[PDB]
Amino acid sequence: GMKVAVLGAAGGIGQALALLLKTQLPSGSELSLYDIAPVTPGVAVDLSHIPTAVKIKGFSGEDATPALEGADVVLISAGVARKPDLFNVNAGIVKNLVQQVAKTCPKACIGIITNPVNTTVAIAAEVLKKAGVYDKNKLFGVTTLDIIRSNTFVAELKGKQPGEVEVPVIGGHSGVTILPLLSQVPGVSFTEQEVADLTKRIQNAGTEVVEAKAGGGSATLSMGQAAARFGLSLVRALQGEQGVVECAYVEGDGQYARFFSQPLLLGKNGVEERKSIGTLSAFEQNALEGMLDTLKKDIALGEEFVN
Amino acid sequence: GMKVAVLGAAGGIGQALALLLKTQLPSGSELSLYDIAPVTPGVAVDLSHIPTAVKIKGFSGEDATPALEGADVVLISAGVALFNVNAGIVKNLVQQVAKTCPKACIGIITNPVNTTVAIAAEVLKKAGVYDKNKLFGVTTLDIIRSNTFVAELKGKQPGEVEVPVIGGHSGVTILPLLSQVPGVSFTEQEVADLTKRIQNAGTEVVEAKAGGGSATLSMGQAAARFGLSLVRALQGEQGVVECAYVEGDGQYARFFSQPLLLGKNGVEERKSIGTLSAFEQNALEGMLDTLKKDIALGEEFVN
Repeated sequence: GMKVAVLGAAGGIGQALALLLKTQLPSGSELSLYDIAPVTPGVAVDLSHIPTAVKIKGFSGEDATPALEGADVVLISAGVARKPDLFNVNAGIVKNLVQQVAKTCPKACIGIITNPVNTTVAIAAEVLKKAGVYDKNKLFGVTTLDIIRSNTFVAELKGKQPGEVEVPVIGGHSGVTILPLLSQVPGVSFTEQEVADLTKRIQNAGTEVVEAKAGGGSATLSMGQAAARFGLSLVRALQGEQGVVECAYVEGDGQYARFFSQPLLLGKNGVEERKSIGTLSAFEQNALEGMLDTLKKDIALGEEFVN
Repeated sequence: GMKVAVLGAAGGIGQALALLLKTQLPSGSELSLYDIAPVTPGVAVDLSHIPTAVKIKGFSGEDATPALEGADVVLISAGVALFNVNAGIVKNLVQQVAKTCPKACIGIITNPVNTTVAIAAEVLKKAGVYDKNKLFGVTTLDIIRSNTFVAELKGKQPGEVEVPVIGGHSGVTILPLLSQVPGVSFTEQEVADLTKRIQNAGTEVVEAKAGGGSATLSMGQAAARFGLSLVRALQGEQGVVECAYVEGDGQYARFFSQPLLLGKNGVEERKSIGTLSAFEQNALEGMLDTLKKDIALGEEFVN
């Protein structure tokens, strides 16, 4: 059966992700949880009492190898969560875990959730290259939280059903690199003021969470849901479902930057097709040009950490 | 347009329950979160970014009223996941239910359920609003554990196994009716071993967590299953059956968990526990005194 490993499973994001995967992965799947914290085997035992046909086991300590054996998908959510310096703490965590993936399940698809995604995916790529196992079609920066936020905010503004709205989001995963393509939402039109306001809201949405928590936490549950949506889409594609499309941050043709988020057709090899970003409005063209320097610097930060 | 209030929403159980309800309640539902923890408004904002047609708002401070206004279902998962701590919390919150949404269905998740449901009933009776068809001790975790363990032992698909569980929610008061699992027979030894495992399954989790926590995610899932079943029945679905701990006819104890047909006013019919095996009959007789003491503890706390 299809095996998914979650590295970082003891944190708030990882536990939410693990709950959603235990309850939504296809029958016959396997789920392995890993984190440093010794609670992790018991997080898995907790989830193992839920009557779905998903086998689940958990592991703790310094070695992620037993969770990674036979993994088809590896989701990495370890490290410090973003609360809108992060590179300073998470860079080594990502490098250590991707080194273990490269040794144990180098053919797995790898979803990097750990932030800053724009940089940590570049770290992962250079680690995999140094190990001689890098497959650009199998390494993803998980940007899905930007998409599900965009869907929610567009649906609310325009009175649509939220589950029926799908906004393409391109670029990167932080600040001005997040570009929602509002001009492409079918059946919906936006004034230029609505576009500027919605784009700013999407680019700063995590601050709504932090402020409403009075500084006491981050957006853990919606990040778990976004990561679960991405992981479940990847599993559906790896099992042969057709037409599975997700935006994610991947190494592409390099037209805008070495790594860039765009709509992807997924398949049994990971990325099946990098789809065109399409026709952009004047606002979107300016936003795209405006964040290229930032995105390239984010990428170089990760490349230079390894090399 | 059903509205569900979760009291205790900032804890581990509450956040898992809230995530599952935000993603699974019918389109057009409303979800309110309340917890004295100051993070709670932001737990709701976090969940509000998920694109489902479920309006969600969170509330803190001492006043649960804004979360309870218009609520059709109130799930209480507040407190420590001990008795004197949780007893006062349940009394406080059920008082607020009594004053704000006295016709809501109330699901008590806060443990010890055998006792905290009795506290809730006595609070509601004092306020003059009690409806024994609308107060439930949520025992669903015992059922989904039983389903998991039976399916593994017998090589069944876990989602196709449903085990009735009767009695109470702790220790020897948990009685899984393995004799009633359709298409499956168990040896005497299998019954003994499965019953012991089900009665002590929480300790499995505590020990595997190296003493660093309790069952939170499976309790969230069990509470979500119960809450979603209740919402379905309140919206007119026929044939929705769940085991839960309720004030019934008193044949065995004042409060007792048995299969319930749910409906538009909460309990529609308290179903018979059926025919019991010799093992099940002895287990039922053996825990009645414990269950009655659990109930009296809750009654005395209020009275």
